[PDB]
Amino acid sequence: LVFGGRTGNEDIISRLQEMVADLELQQDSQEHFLFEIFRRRLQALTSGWS
Amino acid sequence: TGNEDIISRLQEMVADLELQQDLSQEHFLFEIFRRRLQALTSGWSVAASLQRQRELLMYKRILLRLPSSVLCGSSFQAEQPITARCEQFFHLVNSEMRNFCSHGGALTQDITAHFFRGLLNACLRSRDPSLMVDFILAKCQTKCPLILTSALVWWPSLEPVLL
Amino acid sequence: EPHSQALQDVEKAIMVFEHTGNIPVTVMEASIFRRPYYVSHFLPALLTPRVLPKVPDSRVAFIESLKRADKIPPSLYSTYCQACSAEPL
Repeated sequence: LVFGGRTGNEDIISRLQEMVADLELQQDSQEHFLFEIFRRRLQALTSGWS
Repeated sequence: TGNEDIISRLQEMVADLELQQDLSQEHFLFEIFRRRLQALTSGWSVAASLQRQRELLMYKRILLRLPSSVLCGSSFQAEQPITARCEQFFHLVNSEMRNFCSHGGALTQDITAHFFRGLLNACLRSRDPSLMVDFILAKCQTKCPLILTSALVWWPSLEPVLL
Repeated sequence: EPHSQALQDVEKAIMVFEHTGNIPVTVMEASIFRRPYYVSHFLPALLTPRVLPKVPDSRVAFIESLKRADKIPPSLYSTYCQACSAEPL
């Protein structure tokens, strides 16, 4: 059955917290790459209508 | 474990105070750390030494969670207003971390990299960065040499990040 | 194929129902407008010949959030609950 979904990790996102927090104070007119990889994941997704 | 949310609440409040501080002064956290280290038992009993060690590894953990801007500050403006909160950190590294959070007369890779990252961050954020780096790392010879001895150990670690 | 794919469909349905709350809308589209696929996919939504946990979980909470919408004819619900009742050597 499915009986739900395992969460598994709340910790790696807390790691990403410090990663991107460091990158913020690092960079300072450019655009952020997170939205770019986002759009890549979205275009990679099936354009079907199921 | 328990609270991988309360540490997130800390991140929130620290970034809030960071912008507020930006709007010279020293951070209250190191004063809290000092207060708790004073209010520990002054005794030499191995119970006291282990309790102090437990408390200093917890301080290391918390400092590694918050950003590296809390240690070095950010944006050393001019030469006269320099070394603010840095002397507080060096005092803490000298009094306490050399005892427990050390091995081989050197610090741990964690706080070394956290430190050097906040340094390179503030210095490139500041003007005349190469000369100010050289200035701070010359004063470290006089105020907190363990850092340099640590940067001696963790060099093949840090040099890729810093370059 | 309408059996094996319906498994994956209800799978992602309950997954987003956990990430969100209260009945994602995409299944609600195919419910009213695509009745053949609705019933073809609604079978594995109820084919759970397994014991129920003492506390509610994702599956049963999903089914409850479905039934309050006055869908799910009670025949399939009755079938659901009764199925979950259960020398040479």
